Amino acid sequence: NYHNIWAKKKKMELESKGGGNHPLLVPYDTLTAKEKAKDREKAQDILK
Amino acid sequence: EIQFLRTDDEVVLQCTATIHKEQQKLCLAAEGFGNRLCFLESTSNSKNVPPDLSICTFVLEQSLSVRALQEMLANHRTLLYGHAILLRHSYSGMYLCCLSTSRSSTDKLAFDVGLQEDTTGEACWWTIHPASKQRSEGEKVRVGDDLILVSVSSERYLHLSYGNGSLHVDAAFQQTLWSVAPISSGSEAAQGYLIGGDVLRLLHGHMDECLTVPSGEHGEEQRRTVHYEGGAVSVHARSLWRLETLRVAWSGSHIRWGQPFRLRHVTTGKYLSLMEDKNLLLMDKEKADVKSTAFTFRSSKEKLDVGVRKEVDGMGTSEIKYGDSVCYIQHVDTGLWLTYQSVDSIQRKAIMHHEGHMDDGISLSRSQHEESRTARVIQSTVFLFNRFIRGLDA
Amino acid sequence: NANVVVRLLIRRPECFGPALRGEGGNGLLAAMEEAIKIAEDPSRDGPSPEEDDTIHMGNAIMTFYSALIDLLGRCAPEMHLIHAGKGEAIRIRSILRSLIPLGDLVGVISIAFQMPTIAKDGNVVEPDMSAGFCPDHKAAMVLFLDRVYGIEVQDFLLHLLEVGFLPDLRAAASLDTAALSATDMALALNRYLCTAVLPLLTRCAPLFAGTEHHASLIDSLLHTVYRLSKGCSLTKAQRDSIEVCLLSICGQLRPSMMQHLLRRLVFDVPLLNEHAKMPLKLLTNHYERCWKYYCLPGGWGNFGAASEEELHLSRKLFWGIFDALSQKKYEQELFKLALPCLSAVAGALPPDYMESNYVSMMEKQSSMDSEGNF
Repeated sequence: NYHNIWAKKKKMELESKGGGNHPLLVPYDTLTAKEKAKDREKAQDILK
Repeated sequence: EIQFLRTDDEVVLQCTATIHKEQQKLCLAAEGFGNRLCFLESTSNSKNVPPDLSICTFVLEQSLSVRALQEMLANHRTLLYGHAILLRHSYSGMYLCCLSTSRSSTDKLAFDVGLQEDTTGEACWWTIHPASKQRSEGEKVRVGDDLILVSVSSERYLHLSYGNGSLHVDAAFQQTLWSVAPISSGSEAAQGYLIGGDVLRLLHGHMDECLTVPSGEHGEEQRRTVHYEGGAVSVHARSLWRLETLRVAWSGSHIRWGQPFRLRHVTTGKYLSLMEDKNLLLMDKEKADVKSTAFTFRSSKEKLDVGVRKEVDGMGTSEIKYGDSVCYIQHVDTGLWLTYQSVDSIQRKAIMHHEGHMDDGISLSRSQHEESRTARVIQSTVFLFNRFIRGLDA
Repeated sequence: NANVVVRLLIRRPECFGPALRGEGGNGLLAAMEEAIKIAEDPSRDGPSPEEDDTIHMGNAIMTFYSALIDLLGRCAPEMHLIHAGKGEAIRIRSILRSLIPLGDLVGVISIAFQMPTIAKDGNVVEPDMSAGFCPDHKAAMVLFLDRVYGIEVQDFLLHLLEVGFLPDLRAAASLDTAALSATDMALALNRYLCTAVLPLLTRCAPLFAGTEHHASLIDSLLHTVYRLSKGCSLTKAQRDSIEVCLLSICGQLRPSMMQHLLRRLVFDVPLLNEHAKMPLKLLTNHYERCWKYYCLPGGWGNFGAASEEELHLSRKLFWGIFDALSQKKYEQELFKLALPCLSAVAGALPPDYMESNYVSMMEKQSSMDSEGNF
């Protein structure tokens, strides 16, 4: 969900830029484990 | 009328270097004990630095065609160009091969060349090829020739790498001409007669005393003098001397009366030398000049000189014989004779004199192969373990 | 011929380009980075006073190296001969292995492409494909990697997928918009994928058995492949290759790690359009292979049983396919394809099973809209 938040910000950036499809605009599930770790750390720390 | 290289003949692989625009003659060598990697020992500097041909000598075990070698792998002949030859390091007994490992000395493709115990596999064998068109493949290889070796396993050449400051022998696609020089042929070697490169004890007098350095006083500095001593020392490595001829080619030839050579103490690794002060002192390899370290064997005290005799290519004539012959050591430049000071665990000091005592005659005793190998191992081990101790001290 | 050519090439090392000399060479990876830099630098790229008048030096160097590694990979001996154990063949393969290191190939495959984009107006801007780094360049690298080193280690397979394959697949998926699909870059990248990458992954299917640890990785691969499969600009052969590769991989993947791809499959199958053909085959194969995991309470002893959310999703999948078949007019091929799928999923679903009235929440379909599929 917070990846969706980030992707909404980056999508607004995409329309403002007029182009430049970002490689990580794919869904959070589609993202790699390494990229998902940036949000996983916050998930783990807040819940724990 | 021209000698041909065949199996069981001791050979050395010489190469040429153009460092800072000079012609330097180097030989492919390797100290089998310890580091298996091969290096190059300078032989053109025999005037100033003695060459350690003991680790440079190589023997040709077999010379078979590539077809026969492939068939055998699937399962005194003369070297003909186009065969694959099996080199065995004489001192160590391992075989030259491409180690298939690399030091990455500015060449990724290059493979290091070292020694291997097992002759099985395609790494040990080296196909032989002519350097130029003067001898096509299949022709008999003469003793004086330039040869290029191609690794069976890696299909590279025995190559001299100039990339680093230190010259390296590596398997590379670039080809370097190698020359095979015959050290000796044991097939025609006469038994009981002294030949170059043999490790021997210089027994002296009727008391059977031997020219030995001081004992294990824990000091390499104290182990630099020489003195006659008899007793249980005669069955120790402390009295083994290696007679190294001043010539690289045909070094294993029979010693003739009046041949200049250097005596090397096997255990300590130092060469016998004469000071200007008429006292013998063992100096290192770097400070072992021909004038300082050259000695000759004479039959009698008579001062007649044979002048200059040509050095004969081949086995030569057997003159000095073990036990039966009586020899006199004469320093080449000073003309002095080795003698005993007689000032006295006998510990009779050995000195140099321009007349000497009457009983300066010596006898020569061969050393067994096992004893010689053990003495060389002792030397190469004490060197490394002294470096290790000094490094720990620092 | 290959033995003669390799021997001549190593006899004359000057034919390998400056990088692969071995004489103070920077290596293939550094050379292609330098070629990239040449490609962006206009001063050193062009003549600097058409194709004949203007030759891109960076692309020329790239193509030269690609051709060299391609030729060496083709010269590499065959696997049947190397299994037979011919000494000459193993020698040649070892020489090629010495010639090219593995890390250089990994780095070249890891190097990415520039992405053509739409401009402010909306028209696509396309970099000159004849200039710069192109998928055919990596095709040769993959050919060499397959024929010389060979992919026989799961660790190396997943590392390569980390570094150079999954990013390419994701870029191809992201370039599936109607405007960006028609770009020649997309065609070239689809060609590269469907001709080199997917066949390699298909031939390396058994290694995918041990993928428990990289579940996120395997799920990302599955999702990217499925998105490419729904991509439209593909040719018939490209679609066939994608279908074969995906079926082969999912065949030996462990059942619980289908679940993420199944979640995406269940809401896209009820359309029963032409794009729905291969999801049906994938579902049929999965359920036929893993019915024990579903039917029996124990399931596979090593694997276990379902998490019951997969069971609910499978039930709604079955019902959706059933109703869609009921509504759709009879097509012979479509109905002969859906029947085995429907029967297999019905059999896999335990008859004694009871549906839970508790619905699922956070329906991803809202985020997964029609446009851009997300």
